[PDB]
Amino acid sequence: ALNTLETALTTRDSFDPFASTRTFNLAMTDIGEMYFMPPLMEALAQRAPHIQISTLRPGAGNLKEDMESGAVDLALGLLPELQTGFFQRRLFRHRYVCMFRKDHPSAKSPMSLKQFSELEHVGVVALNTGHGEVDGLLERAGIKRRMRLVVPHFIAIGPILHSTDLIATVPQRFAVRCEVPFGLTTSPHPAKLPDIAINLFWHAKYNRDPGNMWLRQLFVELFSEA
Amino acid sequence: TRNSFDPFASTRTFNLAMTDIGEMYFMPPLMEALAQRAPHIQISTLRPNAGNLKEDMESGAVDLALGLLPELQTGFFQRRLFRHRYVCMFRKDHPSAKSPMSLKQFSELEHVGVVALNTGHGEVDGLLERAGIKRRMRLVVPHFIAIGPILHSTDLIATVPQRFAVRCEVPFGLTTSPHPAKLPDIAINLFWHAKYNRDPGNMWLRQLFVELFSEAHHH
Repeated sequence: ALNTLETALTTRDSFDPFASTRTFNLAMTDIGEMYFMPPLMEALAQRAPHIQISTLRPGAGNLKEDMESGAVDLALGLLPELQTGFFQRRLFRHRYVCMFRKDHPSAKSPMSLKQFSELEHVGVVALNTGHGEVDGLLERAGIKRRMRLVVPHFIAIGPILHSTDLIATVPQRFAVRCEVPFGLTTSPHPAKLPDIAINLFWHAKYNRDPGNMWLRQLFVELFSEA
Repeated sequence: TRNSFDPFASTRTFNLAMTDIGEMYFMPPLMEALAQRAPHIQISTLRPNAGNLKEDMESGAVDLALGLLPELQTGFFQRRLFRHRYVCMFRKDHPSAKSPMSLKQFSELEHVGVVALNTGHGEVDGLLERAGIKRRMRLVVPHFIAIGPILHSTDLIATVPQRFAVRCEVPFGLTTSPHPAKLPDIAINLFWHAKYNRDPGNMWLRQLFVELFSEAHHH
């Protein structure tokens, strides 16, 4: 409360996007990095050519603490622990989808729940993320899956689906970075999987820092569906 | 179960430690081979900096590990699979980047760096610094997942293991040059605990790894 009256009465560091050499530190998941970073860096080349960006996974250590000190400027995803002293803004919802190689010998779009349960799958654990909940969701619905392979993260999924008959359950924004590169198609998901809201977060201490505001607005401009 | 092994009917789950580059390189052709040769086994993987690897290999929770992994000494057998070289990578229609790239151009273009902490690839940054090669580090990420898409959409360049380049080159429309710096090659080995040296199932998986990936016999 009383650090909002001190941190508003302070003079603000100027921000000129053509001249800034500031480094902005951003927390995001592996899917975030793959979704956000290509179009963000494309935009920054034309708009703020001398700033630097570095990212990190929230799943390291004390994101909250590091956001309060200014060590991390912004965070993206579903980050339930960030509540008191944090603003937030919803960018979009992840819709889950089934993915497999273009010329899979039996897989169809749209895919019935029956065929989903007949086929063999790769799964991704994605510990402590929204996507980490997909496994429990399907199990609790009594939807049987032959789990031929399980991996902890998303990196190998495109190449694995390319060169096997496995199928995967995947956020649709992941699918879009993979369909063409890896010769893959998608189907609407046959199960009842709920969406995952992806939010942009920042600490209150930087609510009026012009650099921080400038970067947030660019995220909203490029990524907001809302 | 234990004292002999039949690939074609086994239902066993094998648990494999691998980095993100390893997972991307090893898993597609491994799974392709397993579909024909052992269609009912299951595979699960994890990263070596997860859990406690030395301890989990002793207990049999982790069957095999792949990588440089210099801490697996007493108690552990190892076998060389290949060395890979660092290359430099960029989109095929980059306005100016060429192969083979000069050090001058390397130090003039803009880079995406990969931290790859607690990994052999984590030494890159320091190695370049100490030899006085300058880089404008425009983006730094902790791991390799977004590199292909990032290079496709920008004029950035990256220093990347060559086995990464072979998975990304064609899917993302990228080119690779030999790397102008003198970065050391990184050895990639297959590791197993002594207690499982003579376990039939483990032995069979190991032989498959050697068959698909070992490069001893062509130089």
